[PDB]
Amino acid sequence: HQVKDSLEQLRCHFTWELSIDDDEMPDLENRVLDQIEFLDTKYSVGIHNLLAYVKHLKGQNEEALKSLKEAENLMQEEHDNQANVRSLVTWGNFAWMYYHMGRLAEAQTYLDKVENICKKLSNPFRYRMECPEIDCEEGWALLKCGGKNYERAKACFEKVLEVDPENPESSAGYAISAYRLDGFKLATKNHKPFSLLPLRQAVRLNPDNGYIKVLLALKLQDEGQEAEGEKYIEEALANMSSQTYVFRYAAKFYRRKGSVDKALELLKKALQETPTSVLLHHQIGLCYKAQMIQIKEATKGQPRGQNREKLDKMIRSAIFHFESAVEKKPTFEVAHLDLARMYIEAGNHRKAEENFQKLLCMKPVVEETMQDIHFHYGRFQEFQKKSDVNAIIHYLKAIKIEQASLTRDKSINSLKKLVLRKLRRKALDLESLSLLGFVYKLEGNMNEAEEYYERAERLA
RNA sequence: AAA
Ligand SMILES: [Ca+2]
Ligand SMILES: [Ca+2]
Repeated sequence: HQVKDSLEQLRCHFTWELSIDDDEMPDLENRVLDQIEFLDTKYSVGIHNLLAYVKHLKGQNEEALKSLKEAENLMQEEHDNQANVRSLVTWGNFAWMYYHMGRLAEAQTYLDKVENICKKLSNPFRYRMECPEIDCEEGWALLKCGGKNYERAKACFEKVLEVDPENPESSAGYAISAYRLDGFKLATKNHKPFSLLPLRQAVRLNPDNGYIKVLLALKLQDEGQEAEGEKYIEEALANMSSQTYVFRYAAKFYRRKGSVDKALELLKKALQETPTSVLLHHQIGLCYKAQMIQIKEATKGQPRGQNREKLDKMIRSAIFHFESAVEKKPTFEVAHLDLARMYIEAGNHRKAEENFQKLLCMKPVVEETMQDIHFHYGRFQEFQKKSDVNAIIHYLKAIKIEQASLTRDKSINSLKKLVLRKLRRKALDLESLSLLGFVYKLEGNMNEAEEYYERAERLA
C-alpha cells in the first residue's frame, strides 16, 4: 500500500477535499472553461488542473489527461521554459490519474518526480511540497469550488501572508475570499467590512488587476463611498485585463447606483462572451426587476398601453433569465427566490408556490438565507393566498432562525401586523393574544408581553 | 450571484 499512502501525501486536487457536488458539476465545468478563456492571470496551471479533476469526476479519464498535458505545455510558456514548483500540482494529479487508470508504473514515475524536487528544494516532506505557490494553488482551487470552501480558501492565502505580507498573489486571494465571506454576512446586524482593507492592499500589490478593483469598488459602495468606488470602476473599464469579469461587477455597481440602462448594456456584452454564466443571468434578471419597479412608480402601479407592454416585457424577461440561472445551477438558492417573487408579479401563484416549495427543501451554505425564504413565503401566504395560518407558520420559522438580521426584524414586524389585524376582527382570539405577547417579548417589552400572555391564559 |  506504499503507492496509495504516497499519493495521499501529495498536494493536489485529489487530496484537497473539494467535495464537488454532482448537481453543481455542470456549472463548475462551465465556470472553469470561462476562466480559461477570459481570466487574465500569470499562471494558468491551476485552472487546467481543476478542469482535469472535473473531467475525472465525470468519468472521462482520458480527457482529464489531456488537460494535464495542456497544463504542462502552458507552464513551459508562462515561465519561459524554466522550472516552476506549480508543476508539482500537475505531477501529483498525473500520479493520481494513472493510479485510478491502472497505469501504476507511470503513477510511480510521477511520485518519483515529485520526491526528486522536494529533495532538491530541501523540503522537509518527501511528497508534500511546502511552498507559498502551492498554498496559493490550494486556495484558488477551493475558491473556485463553491461557498462551502471559502473559509478554507481564505486560510490558505492567510498562511502565505503570515510569512510574506506583501505577497501579491496571496493578497489577491485573501481579499477575494474575504470579500465573498463578507457577502454572506451582508444582511446580518452589525456586520463589518473585514474585506475592505485586504482589497485596498490587493489593489496596491496587483495594480494591473481590474477584477480586484471592481470588488474594491463594490465594497466601497457597500460602505457608503460610491464616488470613491466609481473611480476604481472607471480604471478597471479602461483596462482590457479580465474585461468580461470587470463588466459583471461594474454592472452590479451601476445597477445599485441607479444606472440600470448602463448596467444592462454591460451585461449584454458580457453575455456574448460567457453565455452560460449564472451570475450574468441573475444580474440581468435583477436589472429587469429594477426597470419593472421604475415603471410601477412612474405609473402609480397602473401602467396601460405601451407602458403595460413594457412592464410585461420586464416581468417575462426577468423570469426567463432567473429560470436560465436555476437550470444551469439548481443549487443557486437566491435565484429561485427572485424567480418565485417574479412569478407573483406575473400573477402565476402556482409557479411561485412551486419554487417556494423547492426552496424550503434547500440547505444553503448561508443559513440565514432560509430566513428570507420563510419571510417571503409567509408574505405570499398572507397576501396572495389569504392564509393567515400559513403566514404565521412561516414568519415564526424565520424568527426561529435566531441570527439577527434585516429579515428577522421584518418577520417580527409582519407577524405583529397580522396579529393586530386579527385582533381587530376578534379581540378574544386567544392564539392571537399569545402571539402578540410573543412579539412584545421579542421586542423586549416584558410587561406588555406578560399582560397579553396572562390575558390569553385567563380565557382558556 | 438577491438582500
Ligand atoms: Ca483576456
Ligand atoms: Ca485545450
